[PDB]
Amino acid sequence: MVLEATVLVIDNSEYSRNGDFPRTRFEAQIDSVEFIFQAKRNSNPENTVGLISGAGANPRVLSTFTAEFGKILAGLHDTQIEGKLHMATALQIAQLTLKHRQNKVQHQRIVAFVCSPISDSRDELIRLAKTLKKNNVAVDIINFGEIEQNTELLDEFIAAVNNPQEETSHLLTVTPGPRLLYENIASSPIILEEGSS
Amino acid sequence: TKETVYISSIALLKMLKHGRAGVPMEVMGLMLGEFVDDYTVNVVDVFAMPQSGTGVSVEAVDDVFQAKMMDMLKQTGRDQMVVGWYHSHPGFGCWLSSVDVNTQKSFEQLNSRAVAVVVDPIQSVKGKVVIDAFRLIDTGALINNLEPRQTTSNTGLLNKANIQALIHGLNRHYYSLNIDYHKTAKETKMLMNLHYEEKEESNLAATKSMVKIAEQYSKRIEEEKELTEEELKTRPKKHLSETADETLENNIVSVLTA
Amino acid sequence: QVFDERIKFANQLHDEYLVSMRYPEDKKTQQNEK
Amino acid sequence: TLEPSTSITLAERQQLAYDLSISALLGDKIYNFGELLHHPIMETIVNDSNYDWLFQLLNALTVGDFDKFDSLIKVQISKIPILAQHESFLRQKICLMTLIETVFVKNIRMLSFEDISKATHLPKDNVEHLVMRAISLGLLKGSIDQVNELVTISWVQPRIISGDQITKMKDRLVEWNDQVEKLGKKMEAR
Amino acid sequence: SATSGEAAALGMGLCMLGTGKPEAIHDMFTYSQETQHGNITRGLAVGLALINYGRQELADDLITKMLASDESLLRYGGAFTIALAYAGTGNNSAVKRLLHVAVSDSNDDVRRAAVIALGFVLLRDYTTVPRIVQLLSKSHNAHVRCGTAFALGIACA
Amino acid sequence: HEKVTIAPLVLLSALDHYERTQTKENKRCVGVILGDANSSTIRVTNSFALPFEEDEKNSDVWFLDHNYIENMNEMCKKINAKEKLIGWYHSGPKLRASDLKINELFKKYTQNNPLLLIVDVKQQGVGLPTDAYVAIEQEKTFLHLPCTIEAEEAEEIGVEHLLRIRLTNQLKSLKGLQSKLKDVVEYLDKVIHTILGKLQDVFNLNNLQKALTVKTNDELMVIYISNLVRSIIAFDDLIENKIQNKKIQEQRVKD
Repeated sequence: MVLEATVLVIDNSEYSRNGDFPRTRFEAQIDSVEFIFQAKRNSNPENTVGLISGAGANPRVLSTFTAEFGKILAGLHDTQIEGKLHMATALQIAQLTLKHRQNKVQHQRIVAFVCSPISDSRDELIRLAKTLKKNNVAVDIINFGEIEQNTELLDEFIAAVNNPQEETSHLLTVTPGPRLLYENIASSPIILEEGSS
Repeated sequence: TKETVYISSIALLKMLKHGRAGVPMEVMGLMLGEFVDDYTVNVVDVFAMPQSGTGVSVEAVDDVFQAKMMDMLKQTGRDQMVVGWYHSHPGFGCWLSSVDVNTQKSFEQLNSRAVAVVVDPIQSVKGKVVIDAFRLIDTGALINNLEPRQTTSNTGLLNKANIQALIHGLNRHYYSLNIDYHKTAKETKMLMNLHYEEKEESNLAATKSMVKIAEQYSKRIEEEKELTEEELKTRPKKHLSETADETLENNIVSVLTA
Repeated sequence: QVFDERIKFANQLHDEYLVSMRYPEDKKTQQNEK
Repeated sequence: TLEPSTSITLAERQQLAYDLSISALLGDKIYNFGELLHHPIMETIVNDSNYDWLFQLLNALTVGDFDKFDSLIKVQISKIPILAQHESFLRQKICLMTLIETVFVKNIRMLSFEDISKATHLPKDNVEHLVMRAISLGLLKGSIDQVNELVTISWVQPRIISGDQITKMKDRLVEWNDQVEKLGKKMEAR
Repeated sequence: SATSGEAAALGMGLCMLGTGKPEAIHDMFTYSQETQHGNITRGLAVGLALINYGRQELADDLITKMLASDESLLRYGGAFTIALAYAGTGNNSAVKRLLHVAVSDSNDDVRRAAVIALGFVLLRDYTTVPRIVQLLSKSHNAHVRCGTAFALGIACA
Repeated sequence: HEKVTIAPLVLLSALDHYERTQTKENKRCVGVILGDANSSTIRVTNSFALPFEEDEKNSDVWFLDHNYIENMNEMCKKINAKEKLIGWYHSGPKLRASDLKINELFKKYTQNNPLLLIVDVKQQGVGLPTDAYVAIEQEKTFLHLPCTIEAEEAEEIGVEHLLRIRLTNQLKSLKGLQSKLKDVVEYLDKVIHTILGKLQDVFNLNNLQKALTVKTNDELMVIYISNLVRSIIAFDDLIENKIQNKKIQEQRVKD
């Protein structure tokens, strides 16, 4: 629709290598970033997508906002393949990342793919949701594969940041059916209701 | 008329190091800063243009590389626009050639406040930096012909030949200016760090001198013996005084070790 | 201790050398010369 | 490296502690009992079944009773010839370093033969034999004078197990801080 | 706006002549350091000298604060403050302060401001004015030789 | 060991990034340095400034933009091809716990041992506040090297334009003593290892200097002997000037 800044937060933890996708799901997110990159770059004439890995590699940044997909796809193979996922310190990295974008009129949005549930307490997400809500930061949560063995631990994070779909607080639940990876987030209201595909 | 152009202390060492590194090719770089009316030109930070073998021509300015670097400087705390550029002229004085003026005319339509600075990193090694600025015409105080540049004092025209020929008559493409530098109380002590790390280094000269302390004073006394016989055959003092002055300072430092 | 008093005699004569140096030449500038 | 990770269970620590007791008593390299107090070796094991001999090491070296060394290791161990040569090498370092800190006042670390002959209970021939061996290993820079019956010893050993001299050296630094401050103010006026 | 600001700085000084307003001293001095305009900053330094006229030792509070700053324009007006306050009958400590400012400081405009201020403190006797001027007229830094030239034109005229 | 030499262009640049950025609320300004670390004397000919934000209450949250790393590389290679990234500097003397995490960010870009530079913007110390540490294998320890100033006509000349023995050393010795006094007092409050190991070696290596005093005065009087003949020669300079001035007086009277 309009200009926006998209930040993709992947999961490098130990449960990200599971078989939710054929071969290794750790290599599946390579196509997830490519699907969002081709969808957002073709929608607007100027758009950039960032990449932040906060699981097991410490809150580092593989690639920041850029218009080239060469270094983004290459950094996913040599990164840390196993670790512990922490969503409390990972979302704070993308908050300071949005100030480095191209245009200041772009909408602030954070897209995070959560594979396994975090072991940290949910009390930190309460104060974290109120921080992103005051700055009007869109939160996109994709929870898949962790619903079978555990309940969603980010529901309390969404309840505090809860806002109508026209602003922030976008929560998604992917059905564990025999469906392709790029088709799971395609039917979800992510790239839908935009200017062009 | 004379105009005071303020330049930050950080911009001097950057423009000096850039032009001094390469001796030939007459390098170039941009600048950043603000202005106070038309009578004051402030320079805060400077920019470094990429190198080219054309010697500051119309093709040596890359608008693609210029636009990408200024976007990163705004996030580093630089809110100031481009106040002009500086051009090095090794071996010569401060003057503008036919190519430098024609290149300067290309930026008049973009920013009329641009200032072309002529820096000489070669001949500036005497302790007084030789540098001069040349500002374009943004008018607003001028229109056709008027009298800008209040606060007329300090140095004179200088330059070389053609620039000082026409000042008030044609002010458009060239006129003389002056250079001034602004400092603060904190920036003064930043360069004062030249003089317990230095305490240990001070004893290193006296450490190796303890082995030669017999041979160090022997070579000085025997040297004074030959200088003494020089004054006997006169019927000199400068060679004897300079030799003795070096021996007096060496004896006081040795006492400081005790 | 003896070597200290010897150098004091040197700096004393240097200051005494400054006592009368320019004094006899002070009247040369005020008096009109050729 | 065993404590942080890689099988931190006590199964491998019981077999390792048995080797740490043999290497500490026989090994003359690093102190004697000094390293045993740094790592929780005896704290993770029991005090009996031939693990008590580590406690007798500190009491035999500090006191020096001959009956302690004979009962410190029985025949099931001491039959190894390595201990026969190192029997006198264990008490040579502790008895020597104890006399160094005792004689030290200000500038004098010097020792005599009678002071060492009382601690080690050996004649003057064995004094220069055992001390020189520890000096050649780099533990001491000093030497021994056989003629005048004087032993000069420099400062090499870092002398671990601190806390006695921390309060003493704190006032010594104040003395250095005062002398420099007093002489520093005199150089400003004159 | 520095276009009309140059006149406002010199205008308020003539109103503060003599005793003047005590609150006007701290307001014009603090605003001068926060002003980025060149003509306004140099104008307020001259205005501060016009505030204290004939104060003599009563102006030592403003004289100390102006000479303590490292700015170039603030040290320029500090020499004129001593000239107007000590004008007519002067003090032996007023000339001593003007001599140290024109030596240690490397600013050519501040050095010439201290040597020209000597004519106002010597207005009591015009005979001894050239005695000091002849010593300062042979020095280097021709900017100083200009300020010493008017020292005979301020007093002996 | 090695040595660290930094031109005043880099020292003044790191000190001017605090006021321009307007950093407040007790934060830090991180920037990158360029030079050649391959030789025994590290020379830093260039420096830059990068945006850095880290939480004070949480040391596990840090962010650094890598675009400035790739942008300055493409910018320098088009100007100075002899400059590469040798490390980075900080805004303050006090070391934080994030020095090990920042060292992992530049280990891929730097082709040599990353150089840790420490610059004090407050300048509350004596002499040169700038410190230079080298991170080596300990996990990791920081070895400090002496920092100097580069002598060249491309830097120090501009310093002379802007600006224009033992007494200072004794004041520097007091700074090192006060650091050890506060370290012992604060250690006792936290209780009732590397410092205590090197502390006892200082006392045993100025009560010990009194043993060589008998041999110290051997070379002390030689200074006075050298000063005795030094003062005598000084008379030949002053007396000759008196004879020269005496001849000038005879020339003015006869004229």
